[PDB]
Parts: sequence; C-alpha cells; structure tokens
Amino acid sequence: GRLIYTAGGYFRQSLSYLEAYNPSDGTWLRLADLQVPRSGLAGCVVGGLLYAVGGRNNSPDGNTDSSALDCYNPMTNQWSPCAPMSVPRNRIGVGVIDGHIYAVGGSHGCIHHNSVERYEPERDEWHLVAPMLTRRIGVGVAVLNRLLYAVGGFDGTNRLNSAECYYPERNEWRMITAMNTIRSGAGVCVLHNCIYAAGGYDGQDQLNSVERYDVATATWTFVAPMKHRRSALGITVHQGRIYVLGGYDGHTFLDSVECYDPDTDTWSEVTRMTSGRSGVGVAVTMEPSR
Ligand SMILES: [Cl-]
Repeated sequence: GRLIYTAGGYFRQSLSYLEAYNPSDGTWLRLADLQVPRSGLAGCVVGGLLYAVGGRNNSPDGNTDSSALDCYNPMTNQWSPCAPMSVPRNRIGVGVIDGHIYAVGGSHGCIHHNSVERYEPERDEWHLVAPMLTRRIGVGVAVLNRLLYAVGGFDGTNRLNSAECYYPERNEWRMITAMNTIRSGAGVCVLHNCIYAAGGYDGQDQLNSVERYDVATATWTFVAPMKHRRSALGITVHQGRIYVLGGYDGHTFLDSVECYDPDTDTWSEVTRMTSGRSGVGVAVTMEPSR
C-alpha cells in the first residue's frame, strides 16, 4: 500500500511536518519531523526512499535558503542527510530520470537560477548539467519519456508561460510550445503520458485553471479547473489520479486537498490537511512499517 507524503511547507513560518495521507481510509499519519523547517522545497521518491530537496528556512530567528538534500526511509521512520546541492534553491522543481534526481532553478537570495544539477543516489554525489535557457523560480518539473520538462516560473522580472525540455543524452535544453497561461508556483506532474500544469500565480491572480501537454501533438489543452484557486500547491499522482495539496489563494493558506479523475475530467475535494500550508514537497511511496 502506498501513501501520499507531504513534507515541510509554510504557515507564518516554515514547517517541519512530515505527514502521510491514506486515500483509502482517509487518515493522516504524523511521521518524523524534518531536521530543519523548510518551505518551497520539492519531494520525490527513488528506490522507495522519500527525498526532500532545497527550500528555505523561514524562522523568527532568521531566514536562509537551503541547498540541503535529505532522505526519509518509511521502513525506519528516520530522516538522514545526503550531500547538498552546489547552491541553495528556494522554490525549486525536481524530476527523476533513470534513478537520478534533477534539481532545477529556484532562488538563492536575489539570485534566480537557470542552473540545473543531477544527484546520483548510488554515489551520493551532485554534478552540474547544462543550464536552462531561462532563469526560473517557482518552476514546475515533470519527466516524460526520460526527458525533463521545466514549466513556467518567475525569472525575477516576468512570470512565465514558456516551457523547455532537457535532453540528457545531448546535455541540451530546447524550448517547446508555451502554455496557454502564465504560471509561477503551479503544480506540474505527469499522468497517462501527459504533463499537467495546475494552478499557480500569474502576477495578478492565483489560478484555478489546469492544462495538459500532449507530446504527440505538441499542444497544451485546458481541462476542468480546480474548485479552489491556489499558488504554491503541492501535487502528485496516486493510482492514476492527480492530488493537489494546500497552497495560497491571496487570502489564506489552504488545507484543501483536491483530486482529479482523468476518466471523468472532474475535480473532487477529498480531505483536509491537519493545518493549512503552502510550498510543501509531496511524493508517493510505501506506507511506513509499524
Ligand atoms: Cl514536490
């Protein structure tokens, strides 16, 4: 059985929570805290292990962006550190190809990264790869056919509808068709061989619209919108459905969790997080050992 894990986040300060939602019995399981409260991080899973990448520690004692990589083992309910990235990356995006973690974009202070680096778990080593054509913070990242896509974001001046595609074999980025909508802080994921971009912020409004990229047609198409507009949401796929968690709607830090069914093209609100928050890292892996 697999659960939806949400790590970190922001509500008045960065958070250390690790909680796991069971879509069947509806429970939230409170697990070992992050070593450091972090928001604006990303989550992913390699070899059953949950990784928390980047982010920022906003605390009443001071604020710092994070280069950290940390690993959670559900079999032991323990976190352990990994080697850090070359630079701190707040509002990062990540994707997994061939068992390697790609860290994309994000910010360090006023620096908006176009740089990208790759983590090899079997060596605990990071290595820089070719930088993106665009500086992107609040970038959404997805992997399709072992190509890495970076979608949207904020370049420090403009928010973006552009998307680009990384070919690992060429070590080269190439622009693709832009989204219909400018989005920073959207949730981006892959489902049934399409890239979905949900929500985000366009510099005026937080968004509820959702669009889907078909690589065969190189076209973005709108699908059903979410019930609640939200930026800095967490997103993941569990058993063929998309789940979006939390975020910010210009007024409150949401605890709403919505679920997209592709067969019916409908969003449903399925649970609430134990407290509202934005900027979480989210991923799916085996339930913890009791
Ligand atoms: Cl994430």
